[PDB]
Amino acid sequence: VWLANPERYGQMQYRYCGKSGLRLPALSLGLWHNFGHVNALESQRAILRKAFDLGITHFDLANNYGPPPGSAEENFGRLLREDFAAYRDELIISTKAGYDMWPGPYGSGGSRKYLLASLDQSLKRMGLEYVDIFYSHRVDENTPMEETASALAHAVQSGKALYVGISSYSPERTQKMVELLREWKIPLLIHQPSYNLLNRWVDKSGLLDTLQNNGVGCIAFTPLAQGLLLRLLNEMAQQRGQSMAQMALSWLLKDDRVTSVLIGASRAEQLEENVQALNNLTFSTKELAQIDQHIAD
Amino acid sequence: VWLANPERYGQMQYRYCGKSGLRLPALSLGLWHNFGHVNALESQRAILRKAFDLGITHFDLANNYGPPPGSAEENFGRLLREDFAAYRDELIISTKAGYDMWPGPYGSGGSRKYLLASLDQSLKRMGLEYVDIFYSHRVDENTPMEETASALAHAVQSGKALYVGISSYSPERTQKMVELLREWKIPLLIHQPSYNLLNRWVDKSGLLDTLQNNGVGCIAFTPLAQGLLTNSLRLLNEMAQQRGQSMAQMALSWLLKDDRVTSVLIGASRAEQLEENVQALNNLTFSTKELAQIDQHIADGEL
Amino acid sequence: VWLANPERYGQMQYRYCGKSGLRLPALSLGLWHNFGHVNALESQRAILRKAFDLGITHFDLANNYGPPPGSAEENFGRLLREDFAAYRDELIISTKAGYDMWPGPYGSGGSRKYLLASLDQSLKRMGLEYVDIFYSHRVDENTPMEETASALAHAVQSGKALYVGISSYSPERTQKMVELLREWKIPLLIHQPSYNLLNRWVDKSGLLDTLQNNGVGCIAFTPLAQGLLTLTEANLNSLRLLNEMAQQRGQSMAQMALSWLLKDDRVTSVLIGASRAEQLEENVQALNNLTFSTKELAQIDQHIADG
Amino acid sequence: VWLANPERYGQMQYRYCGKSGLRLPALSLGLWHNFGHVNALESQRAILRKAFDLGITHFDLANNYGPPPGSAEENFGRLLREDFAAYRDELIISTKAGYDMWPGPYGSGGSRKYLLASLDQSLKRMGLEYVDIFYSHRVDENTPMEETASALAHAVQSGKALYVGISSYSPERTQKMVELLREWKIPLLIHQPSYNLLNRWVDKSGLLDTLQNNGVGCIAFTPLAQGLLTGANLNSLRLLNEMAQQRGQSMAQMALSWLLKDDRVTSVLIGASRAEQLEENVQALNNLTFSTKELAQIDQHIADGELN
Amino acid sequence: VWLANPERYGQMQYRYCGKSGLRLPALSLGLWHNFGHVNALESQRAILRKAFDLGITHFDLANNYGPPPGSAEENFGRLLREDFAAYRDELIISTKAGYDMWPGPYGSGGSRKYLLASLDQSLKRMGLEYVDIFYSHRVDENTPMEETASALAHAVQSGKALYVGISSYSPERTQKMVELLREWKIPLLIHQPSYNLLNRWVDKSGLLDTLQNNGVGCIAFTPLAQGLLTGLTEANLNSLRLLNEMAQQRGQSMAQMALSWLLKDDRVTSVLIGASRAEQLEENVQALNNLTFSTKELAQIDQHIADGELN
Amino acid sequence: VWLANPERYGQMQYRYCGKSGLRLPALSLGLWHNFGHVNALESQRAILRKAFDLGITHFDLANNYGPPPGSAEENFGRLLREDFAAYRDELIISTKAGYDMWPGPYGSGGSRKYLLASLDQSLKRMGLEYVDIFYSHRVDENTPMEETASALAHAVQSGKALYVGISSYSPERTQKMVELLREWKIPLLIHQPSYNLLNRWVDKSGLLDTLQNNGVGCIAFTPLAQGLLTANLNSLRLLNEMAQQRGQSMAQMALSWLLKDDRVTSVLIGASRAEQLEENVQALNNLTFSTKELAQIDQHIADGELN
Repeated sequence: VWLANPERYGQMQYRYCGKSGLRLPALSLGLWHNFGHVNALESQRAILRKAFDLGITHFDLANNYGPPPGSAEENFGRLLREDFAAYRDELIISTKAGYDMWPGPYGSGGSRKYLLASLDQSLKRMGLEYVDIFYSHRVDENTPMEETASALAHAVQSGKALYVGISSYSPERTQKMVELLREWKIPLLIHQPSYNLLNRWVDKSGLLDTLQNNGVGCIAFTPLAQGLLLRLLNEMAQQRGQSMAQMALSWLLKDDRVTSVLIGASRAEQLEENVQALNNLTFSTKELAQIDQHIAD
Repeated sequence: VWLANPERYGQMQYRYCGKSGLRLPALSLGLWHNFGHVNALESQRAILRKAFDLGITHFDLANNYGPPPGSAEENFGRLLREDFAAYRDELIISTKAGYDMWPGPYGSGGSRKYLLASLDQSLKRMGLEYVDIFYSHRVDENTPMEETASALAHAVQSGKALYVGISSYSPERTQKMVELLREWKIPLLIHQPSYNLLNRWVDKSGLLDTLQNNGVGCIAFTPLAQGLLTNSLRLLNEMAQQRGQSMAQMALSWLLKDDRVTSVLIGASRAEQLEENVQALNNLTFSTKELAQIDQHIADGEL
Repeated sequence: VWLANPERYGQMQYRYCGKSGLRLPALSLGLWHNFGHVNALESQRAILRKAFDLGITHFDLANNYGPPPGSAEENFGRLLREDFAAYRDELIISTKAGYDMWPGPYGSGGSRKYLLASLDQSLKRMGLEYVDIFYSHRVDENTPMEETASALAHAVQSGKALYVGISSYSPERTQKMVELLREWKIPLLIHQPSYNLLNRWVDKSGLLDTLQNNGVGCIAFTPLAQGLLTLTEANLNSLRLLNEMAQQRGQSMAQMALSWLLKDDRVTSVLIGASRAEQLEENVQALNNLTFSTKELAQIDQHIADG
Repeated sequence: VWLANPERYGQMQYRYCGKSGLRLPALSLGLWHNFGHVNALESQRAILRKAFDLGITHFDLANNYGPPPGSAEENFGRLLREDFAAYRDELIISTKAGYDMWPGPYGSGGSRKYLLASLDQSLKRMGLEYVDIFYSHRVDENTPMEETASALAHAVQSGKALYVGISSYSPERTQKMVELLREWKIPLLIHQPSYNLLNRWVDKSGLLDTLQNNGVGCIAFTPLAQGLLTGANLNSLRLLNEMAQQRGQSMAQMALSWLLKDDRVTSVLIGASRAEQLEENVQALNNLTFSTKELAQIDQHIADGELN
Repeated sequence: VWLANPERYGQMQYRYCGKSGLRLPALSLGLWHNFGHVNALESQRAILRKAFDLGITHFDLANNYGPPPGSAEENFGRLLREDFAAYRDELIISTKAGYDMWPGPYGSGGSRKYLLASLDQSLKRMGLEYVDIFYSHRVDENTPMEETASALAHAVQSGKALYVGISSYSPERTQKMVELLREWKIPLLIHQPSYNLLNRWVDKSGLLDTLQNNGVGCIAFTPLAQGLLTGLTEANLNSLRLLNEMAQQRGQSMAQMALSWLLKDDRVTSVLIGASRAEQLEENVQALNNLTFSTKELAQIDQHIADGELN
Repeated sequence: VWLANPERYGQMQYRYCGKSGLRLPALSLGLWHNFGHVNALESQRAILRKAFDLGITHFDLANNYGPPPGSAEENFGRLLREDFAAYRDELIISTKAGYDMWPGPYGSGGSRKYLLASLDQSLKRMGLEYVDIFYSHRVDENTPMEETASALAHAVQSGKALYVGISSYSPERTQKMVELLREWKIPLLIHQPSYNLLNRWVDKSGLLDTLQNNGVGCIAFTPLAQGLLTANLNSLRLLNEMAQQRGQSMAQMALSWLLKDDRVTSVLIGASRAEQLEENVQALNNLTFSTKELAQIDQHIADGELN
């Protein structure tokens, strides 16, 4: 029997996701790695408990997370049922479908067959009635976006997803998806792109403006560039009373354009450091220019 | 085994809720207080039985009613299943989500998350398939109304709420909510404002006109100003006495004086308190003189 | 174990219900009487089996049928489950809500509360997932039609009713209800008015035109004027003359009265009742002679006028 | 316990079904024959296993398939549950309602009563929550298309069909059905017409243009003309068989290849009474190209032998 | 919603059933007739409500009661569920298997097949988890008693019957049934013989002593001789008239005397009355107002039965 | 919907199974062959309907019947649910465990593991709460009989089998099994040995006396010697002539012979199509054999070395 920390909501900053009423924590936990059947459940248990104790109320999954595929969802579902029975309504749980999950022509992409069948498998694996957010995980150029949007819409209407999002869509396709979902009176909630100090396709392409103009939120995937977050950038971090990682997360969160950043963990202690990034979210024009200069150099 | 009074529909006055075909009793029972786990179930049982025996067919709950939060809904659900199995379809049951219910950022406000997760908790706690009326309990300035209205719409479409209402919304926001719900072919049924002799924001702001112009009903919350309507207060009590009424009765009769108010929400800690409040129906007429003197005493006492 | 007559679909005439694809039998069985807890179940059983054996595939109920109220539905549900498990998809089952069913302000009328709660009770009493036709049983002047039409719509969308109908609505209200149901992309299927030789409000008011112009079907309630078509001396004299006309046509009074309603494509079906199985055979023979001459029609009207 | 061939997706060609994202195998298995209670379940089992092992992911049923009616669905449901529990989401399963299924006025046609009741019976017989494609099996002149389309729409909304199709509708009726289904924000997925070398109403009537212009797919029913395209009239059939041989194909293979010659046909519906028949038909994919000359000579032999 | 009369337990006499702790009402309602699908449910409803309002807590069914067979149980199950939800644990419900119920060689008799399949059908029809009493309805000479007794035992062990009884078994077979049931640690609760003023095989055969000696109860079936003991050779008619006069001298109707006679001593646990309408029950319960008979009376009753050849 | 022949109980003879109250039909249908997944369900359906129409109320299965193993039980279960929902309680259904069913050391023999798990599989395959008779299908010399008897006992107590039997047990083991079951207050119901005109081990070994003395029934397996009873040739010809003199086919005489006295409760016939049943049940028309006839049958078997 497990009692969550009563102060869990005291430090975490929460941000409204676009124009919606849903507040995500500034740091969200992704289950991309470390939650498969190759990892011991006890490590996983400790991570989830700690995350929630730090006020991280958002846990981001996908059908194919593991390895093997589906195992993150299964393990999460088990821990949910053992430790979080009394807390599910305090959690925002996402899953996704779009990458290779199972073999053959219905196990990948953006068809209504794949998306609705996969959502059903995801719900079964996790032991849920609905996910809070269901995503199309990537663009499928061979499925009309009408079909994808309409599958997402069915997910909402049937009560299997409270809200929907998209991941790794260009600005043009994001804009079309906003429009198609509006034909069903569904606002696109959120976009999940890969975005970090070293990879600014999001700024450069104008995706952040498309998101803001449509009131869609943004949650940054691989905010630490998969480990890379040179010596000079670390010195700048130290001058701010931050580790490199903390500065990198603080940088994404410096302004209201990013809703949240997706961190990962293989053990509980790694989470504490990352949430401290909230202690210092301000950057001077000078600092920003010097950061850009070191990256260019 | 409990048999409800067969004359229960003989004395209560029922009023159409706005333009709708749903008739609320002129007095409705709110479970704001006295239905928590801090109160004995047997007292609670007597109150519900009596309420229904007097023709009060409407019972108004909210997720956070208790204490502790949710307990009113749990206790109501238990009494419903023991004493009202055969009578549920004679009852109008409401609940609501908007105030602090559970901790964290999804436990409060007007988001689709909170409202739909709360309606599910409420339905479970009460052992119901659906509520007759589901409310947004208050304005959330940080949630777009589109999201709130659309959560309410989902509740109706999925068969979890027969009708929907709002509580403590300004005339402007009420008007927008009527419009947004109309986009889903759902008429807003009812508005629940706090309204009593001492608190007329409802008249002054023009909310009653907005309601009437949109065919939305109105049910007064805290019609007795939380006890105050049980020097200027003494004078008002004297006016009540001249009418053959307690202060409480006059205060209820005043809200019901005209067709603008659909119902008033009374509470009770014991059965006998209900009979007195329903007598307010015996004298619902006020002269222009009486109304002017009531207002004058409120001015003079700075109430 | 009970095996329906394999020739059951060989004689009955079926008519498309307005512009819809649903065919009703020209005679349907109403459970208004004789199916309550005051009547023996075995008599009930024999009636239903016989009705279906004659090709009558439509059974028309209402929440308050009995007595006591609900009992027709309960009994029907029981007989459905014992004798008709394999035949339910060959039946059209209707129920209704609108008259006094249970006490208090939610037990009557046309509110969403009453209609949806009552459909649920009806489905539970009858042991069904859905009825084929759900009706608003009468006009409620105090409920906006928007609310009633929208309850009917919910019934269809939620899978509790395949189709919807109304009963005893004026031509104007019928027309509005068609329009409101069209806002939900639902066509009104059928109207059930009281209509027989002696009661032509339906013709006179222009309800039949409204129905035809909107492609809504029509099913005649009390087609035998509650017995009269089976009181002063002038009344009795005219009834005797009508009976003689029936005889000249090789028909009983009842048969002529049913044939008359069915003489043209304006009436989809007529609602017969029965307290015993043998009463059904005679009524379905009405189909043998559905033609009336201009002269015959004029003489019928004349005897009704004279009496 | 049965493990499907791991190379099953290596040889089969899949085609996008109209403008949709759903890819059907170029060859699909129809259960029109050989899956009734008159046929032994073991033969049936072998056929389904082999079909899937060859990459045929689409199995096409209808309420009345058997004999007796409903039995193909029952038998398929039983095999699905024994051999395909782990594979259902790799399958596209269709059924249909429109021909005579059960007696009386609700057991046939295009009414909402018939279609929704029949879909429920089909789902129960097959042990499924939903079919991937639900069809109206043919035109009913006496039911307004609004009613039919709206039943199909309910099927999708209620989660009993992922997609919907029609079978043996004229171009005009197909076009109207596309429009009516679009009022519910449902795109028509697919049209199933009877089409083969000897029966070209599809080409002649312009149905193929209607389909393409609306992004609807096409799956050819009776692609082998119920045997005639397998090994005066007889003289022309012999000459067509010789053309097949010159292409390194059996008659059957050429007949299937011909339907698949261009991107207009999404799939062809083959049948089988035993497993070995399937292998030959999928080899049709080895040669899908026809010259203008070849096409003209095929047509000529058909004209000369009056094979229309 | 239906509230049973709160005074229902004030007037009825209850008697311990043999040596057991189960008290049956002196008058029990049998559903042999008037509870079939050939009778209106509303009449049935009124009878049950009234019966219980009079303190009659025991309702005696059989698989084949109707007509048609099974319909009493079905109708009873419906009324139980509508009007007696809150009261089931205040009722003793019996059913039975032994006469022709369904066709073929398993639909009759005393075999384990028939009895256990029938009990399951009876429970399903009535919507019950268990009956309070399950009976073998009659002797089957072709089934060994070991088999019948063991089926009854299974019924108890499996929780489908609280207690078991037999109907219309001779004293010898009753005695063997007591012994066989004792091998399973089950006491035979009750015996249901046909017994009334005109049919005394029970007394004559010594069944009542076998019952008493084994602590088994006794409930009389057809206590009114199917109408004869209420309102044919001359001798018959004359004697029946004289018996009616004796009833009148006691301030009783014939029916009441007939019931009072069976209940005259502690040997008979209960008598099984029937009813086609609610008012018939009240009169029968008044029998309890006069249960005493003098030796002289008993002799004069016997004499009139002898003189009128009423056996 | 299928209505069984109402005269089904008019011709069949039923016999009490030993000292028990259970009456088996004189001919029972074994599902050893023709009910596997290799056979068409429609043929199977016809056979079961016809059997029951002829008053054959007993259907004898085993876990391994098919092929493939289990399929007879699955097919039977499906036909039971479609055509016999109303008739289950008019049927006696047996299954068995003892031969090779599934691989490994728990898939064969007489252990408690194998027997109880198999009964659970058989019940699941057939869609039943219980079988009427559960058999140990053969002797297992390596399981103590105490274990086997106790598994059978558990089957009865837990309500999964109404009665129990054994198949192909010697008289001495049969006797021990009667004793072991008696320790649980369970009477052995029935023994199923192979027995026919050509194979009399049952008589010779004294099994029929052991059965009778313990009140256990007997049901003959392979009563037609797997076809042979439909030098050697010369004797078979003479036996056929004797059959003809009796107005019987060879098969009929062979079945009539087994049934000639009260020693045999029933015989197990099989069918690949419905018409084969009618002939076999006619064997009941002539169940009497003179001493002379019996002596001549024995003589022809001796002369032809048909043992």
